[PDB]
Amino acid sequence: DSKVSGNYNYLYRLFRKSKLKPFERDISTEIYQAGNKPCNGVAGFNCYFPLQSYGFRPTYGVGHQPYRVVVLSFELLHAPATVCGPKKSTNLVKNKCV
Amino acid sequence: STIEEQAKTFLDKFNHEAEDLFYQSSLASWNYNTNITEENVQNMNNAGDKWSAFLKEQSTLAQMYPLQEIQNLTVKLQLQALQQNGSSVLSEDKSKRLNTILNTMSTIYSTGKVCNPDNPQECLLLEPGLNEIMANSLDYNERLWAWESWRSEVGKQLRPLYEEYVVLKNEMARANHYEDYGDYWRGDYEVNGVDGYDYSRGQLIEDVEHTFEEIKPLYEHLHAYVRAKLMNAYPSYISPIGCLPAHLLGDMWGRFWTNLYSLTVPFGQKPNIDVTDAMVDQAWDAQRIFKEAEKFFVSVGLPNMTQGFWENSMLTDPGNVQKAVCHPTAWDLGKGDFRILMCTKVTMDDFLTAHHEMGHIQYDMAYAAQPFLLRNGANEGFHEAVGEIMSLSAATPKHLKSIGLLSPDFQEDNETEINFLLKQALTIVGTLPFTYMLEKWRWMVFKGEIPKDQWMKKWWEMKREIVGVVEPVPHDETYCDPASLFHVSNDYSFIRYYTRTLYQFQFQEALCQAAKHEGPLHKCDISNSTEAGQKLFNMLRLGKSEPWTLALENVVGAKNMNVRPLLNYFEPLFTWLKDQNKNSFVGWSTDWSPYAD
Ligand SMILES: *[C@@H]1O[C@H](CO)[C@@H](O[C@@H]2O[C@H](CO)[C@@H](O)[C@H](O)[C@H]2NC(C)=O)[C@H](O)[C@H]1NC(C)=O
Ligand SMILES: *[C@@H]1O[C@H](CO)[C@@H](O[C@@H]2O[C@H](CO)[C@@H](O)[C@H](O)[C@H]2NC(C)=O)[C@H](O)[C@H]1NC(C)=O
Ligand SMILES: *[C@@H]1O[C@H](CO)[C@@H](O[C@@H]2O[C@H](CO)[C@@H](O)[C@H](O)[C@H]2NC(C)=O)[C@H](O)[C@H]1NC(C)=O
Ligand SMILES: *[C@@H]1O[C@H](CO)[C@@H](O[C@@H]2O[C@H](CO)[C@@H](O)[C@H](O)[C@H]2NC(C)=O)[C@H](O)[C@H]1NC(C)=O
Ligand SMILES: *[C@@H]1O[C@H](CO)[C@@H](O[C@@H]2O[C@H](CO)[C@@H](O)[C@H](O)[C@H]2NC(C)=O)[C@H](O)[C@H]1NC(C)=O
Ligand SMILES: *[C@@H]1O[C@H](CO)[C@@H](O)[C@H](O)[C@H]1NC(C)=O
Repeated sequence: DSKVSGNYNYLYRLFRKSKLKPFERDISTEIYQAGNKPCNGVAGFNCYFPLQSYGFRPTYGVGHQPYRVVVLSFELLHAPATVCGPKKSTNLVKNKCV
Repeated sequence: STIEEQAKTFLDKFNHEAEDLFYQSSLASWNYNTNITEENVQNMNNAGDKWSAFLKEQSTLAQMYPLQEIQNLTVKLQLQALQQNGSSVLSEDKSKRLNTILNTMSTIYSTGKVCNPDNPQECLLLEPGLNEIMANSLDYNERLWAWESWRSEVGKQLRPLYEEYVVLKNEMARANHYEDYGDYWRGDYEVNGVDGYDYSRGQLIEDVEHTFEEIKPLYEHLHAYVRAKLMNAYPSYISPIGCLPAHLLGDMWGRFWTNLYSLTVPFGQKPNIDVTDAMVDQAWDAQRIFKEAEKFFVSVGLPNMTQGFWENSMLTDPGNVQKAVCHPTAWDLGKGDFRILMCTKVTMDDFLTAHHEMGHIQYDMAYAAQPFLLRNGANEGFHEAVGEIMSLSAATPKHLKSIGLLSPDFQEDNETEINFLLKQALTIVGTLPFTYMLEKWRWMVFKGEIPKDQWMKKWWEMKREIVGVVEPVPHDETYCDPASLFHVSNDYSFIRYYTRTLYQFQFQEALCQAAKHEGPLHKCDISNSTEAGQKLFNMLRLGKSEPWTLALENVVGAKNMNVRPLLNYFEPLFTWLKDQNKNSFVGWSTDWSPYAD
């Protein structure tokens, strides 16, 4: 995920009015207003674009290099029989009290 | 919202964009410095101009947050570091004229040529040849010629430029509420509103003048010893009760006395430790040196090297054709990218320079978590002191014979210890009067206490009185001997070299008591002790977050700079010199001059 010259295709938000709620997603790109004056949809003084971006380069240190994250989350609402793991059965014998 | 939460939100965006742009510019600069071509010179200049334009725009944007309503001192430190106009408070005409005279003065210093009276087609620059005559020659007349001609041909060109530079710089500094340019320079040591760690700008002068009053009894005995030793190389040219002629001191200005060692060696039949044949005979290369340095640093409890340091650094001179400035520097490109650029041979001075530069690398690795603007030393004297104590500790016979470079027994004698202490005194002690006197002259000139028709008079009166050296030829007000030094004609402050020399020995004595050393101070090795490492790391990790009077206290235990550790370091040499000057005359008289006869 890193290119010499900069991989500017990975964004992240750093300005928001309030903290996110668990498992909430926000993809809006409206202009954050830091002061008390409206700016009506144009950056400038006290109004910032909310999305920054990682300029990934291969000559970075561990801690500034890209890491791929996958989060698995399990769900038990009410269903009787659902996705479950694999088992391995036993051989079937005959002519013996088993 | 007030006005303090908006400054924080501004500082966030600034930090993110500034870090990105600075990494780009530093990568361009490195790519040029390690591989000199023509397109690299422009690929680097574009990034430099982009960075400077971004910095200027953000600096004019940061003015809209008044510094009176900020209560956090970290936010206030960052804003005050970003709000300073510096230049650009002058008109356009005045700024252009100032940059013009700066470039002219630098060019005159760099390309000035002086040649022979008997062969006018043999002209010598300073760098290749004048400070090679002044370093190696033992001819009185040739040294006199090289000393006089450099100041009479190139120094006289710098006077009408320096006179205008002073005025323009004072005008720039007074528009920033600073009273003069010298106060602007002293403003690096200022601390405001910490309630116990404050520091004025006029307090630096008092501190410097009170610490210099205690180095005089050691410098006087060193001066008398060097004088009695020079009265054998140049008989019938030095007076046993007078000052020293300025052209016999070892280099063009007399900044270091280190080249007088062959003349003033105490016991010249005892060669001092130099493990260079053992390195070559044990098959050491440029990587073994840096592995040993990294091992020394990890011994006290400090981290390894970042694994991007071994792949990206340039530790040897690139062979085929890859023209590169071979000057040891530690690079801090940002974003976790630490590199060292140096072209090492297999010697002992390179073995010590490795430790010196890895000290800088460790200091940079320490404070890498601070905000972008708070990533530096506590003041201008901290980084080089931290780098210098490492080469102090790595060069002792105790350390060298634990590596394997000295024979396992190697009984030491006191004569070689005196040799070593004297060789160290010619570089460390011989430069403090020079530095103090030069910066004092510049301060008094910027302040206006020396009118422009008494510059050379006061220069040479102070050189006779404080330093104890006399000129061999009179100099009227058409000369400029200060401007003939690099730091004066190139607009650099000079007091960092004085405070660094004191912080260095304060740090070393503070770290030698945590390692539980017992002998004299010049024998201390802080390796294998994790308490000294922790004391040092407690200061390395701060950066410019806290006042320098606090960062100093975290290692030493005091708030102000002290000179007693230096005299403690040089005590044995002091006793030896005190016994060697029994029939000499300690001191000098400001009346004798080499021409007044
Ligand atoms: C040093 O810089 C020069 C010029 O910038 C490089 O020379 C060329 O670089 C391009 C870059 O892709 C190569 O495609 C060419 O093959 C290079 N030509 C030659 C004659 O070298 C040079 O590669 C740089 N050196 C290093 C070690 O990066
Ligand atoms: C404003 O000042 C407070 C303390 O006066 C700072 O709080 C510190 O914040 C850092 C990280 O943000 C923590 O590691 C410290 O433990 C905090 N200190 C205290 C005493 O709580 C705060 O960081 C300052 N504002 C900014 C933007 O840095
Ligand atoms: C930096 O320079 C500016 C002018 O170049 C100084 O003047 C102030 O600039 C701000 C921003 O435009 C104005 O709001 C003020 O009215 C100006 N005059 C003042 C404050 O008297 C500014 O003072 C300088 N700042 C510093 C810290 O030196
Ligand atoms: C730091 O401590 C280590 C560990 O004791 C020292 O290394 C040992 O030194 C002894 C004495 O010569 C040897 O017998 C061992 O073989 C060494 N062990 C290792 C793993 O190297 C080291 O010499 C000490 N360093 C300093 C500078 O005193
Ligand atoms: C190095 O140490 C030796 C021995 O400790 C010193 O030699 C003695 O010096 C004293 C002082 O004058 C004399 O009284 C003794 O007679 C000396 N010993 C002998 C065997 O003659 C020597 O002076 C010391 N050198 C330095 C430079 O300190
Ligand atoms: C440093 O690196 C060496 C490998 O050369 C490793 O064995 C050691 O554990 C490392 N030490 C630290 C403190 O990272």
